Amino acid sequence: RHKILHRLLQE
Amino acid sequence: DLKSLAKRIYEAYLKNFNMNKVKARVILSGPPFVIHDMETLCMAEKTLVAKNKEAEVRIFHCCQCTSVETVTELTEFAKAIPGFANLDLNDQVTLLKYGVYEAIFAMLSSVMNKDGMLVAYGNGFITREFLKSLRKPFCDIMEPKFDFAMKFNALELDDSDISLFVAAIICCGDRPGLLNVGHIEKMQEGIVHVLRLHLQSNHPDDIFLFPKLLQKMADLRQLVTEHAQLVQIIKKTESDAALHPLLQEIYRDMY
Ligand SMILES: CC(C)(Sc1ccc(CCN(CCCCC2CCCCC2)C(=O)NC2CCCCC2)cc1)C(=O)O
Repeated sequence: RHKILHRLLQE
Repeated sequence: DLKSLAKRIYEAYLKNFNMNKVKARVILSGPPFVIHDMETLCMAEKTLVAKNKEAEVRIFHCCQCTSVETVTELTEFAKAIPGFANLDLNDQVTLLKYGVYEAIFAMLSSVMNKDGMLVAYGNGFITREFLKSLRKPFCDIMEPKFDFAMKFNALELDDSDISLFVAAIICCGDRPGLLNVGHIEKMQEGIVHVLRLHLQSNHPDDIFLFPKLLQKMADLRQLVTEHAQLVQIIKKTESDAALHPLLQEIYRDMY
C-alpha cells in the first residue's frame, strides 16, 4: 500500500 | 553512549539534508534571486527549473518535486537513527508516513524569515507577500507555515538541536496503526532523553526550552493535520494539481 516508501526503506 | 547517540544523529542529519540552518543563515545574511512578482517568477523558472499553466499550478508542481526529494532525504535520515532499521517494515512506513511533514515544516523554518523563504538549493528567495498574492487555495498553503516558523525560529535552535528534534518527531510511539508500540516508545524515550540533556548543555540560559520543544511537536501535528485538509481540498477541486505518486502514498488515508 506504500509501494515506493517500502522500496526506499529496503535499500 | 548518550553523547554519541546525539552525534550519530547529528552526523546523519548533515549527511542527508542538502539544506540546513547554518547554510541558510549564511545566505540570508550576505545573492539569491528574489521572486516577488509574476515577472520574477517567470525569470526564475527560466533560470532555475529545466522544462505552461497558471502560475499557481507551476509553483505547486515545483513544490511537489521538492517535497518528493525531502521525503527521500528524511527516509535516509530515518534509516540512520539507531534502532529504526530494526523495527517492522510496516512500522517504519507508518512512522515516516505521519512523520515526514512534521519534519518538513520544522526544517522549512530554517530557510524562512518574516519576509520570505529561501528556495531551490539556496538560489532563490520567494517573498511571503508574493505567496499571499496567489489565488485561493494556493495562497493558503505557505502562510500557516511562516507563522509556525516565526515562533519556532524565536527559540534559536541550531542544527545539532534540530537533528535530534527531527529524530524525536519521526520516532513517535502514538501514530495510527503501529504494530510494535513498545519498541517505538523505547526508541523515542532514548532520543528524547538525549535531546533534553543536549538542550540543557547547548542552551543553558533557556530553562524551559525542552518543554517548549515538546509543545512545538504537538503544534506541528496540528499543523500537518490542517495541511492535509488543504491538500485534500486541492486534490478534489483543482484539475491540474495531481500528486506525485510518492506524495499520494503519503497523504492517502492520512488524517
Ligand atoms: C507540494 C505539497 C502538496 S504542498 C507544499 C509542501 C511543501 C512546500 C515547501 C516546498 N519548498 C519550496 C519549493 C519552491 C520551488 C521554487 C518555486 C518558484 C520557482 C523556482 C522553484 C521548499 O523549499 N521546501 C523545503 C526544502 C528543504 C527542506 C525543507 C522544505 C510547499 C508546498 C506538499 O505538501 O508536499
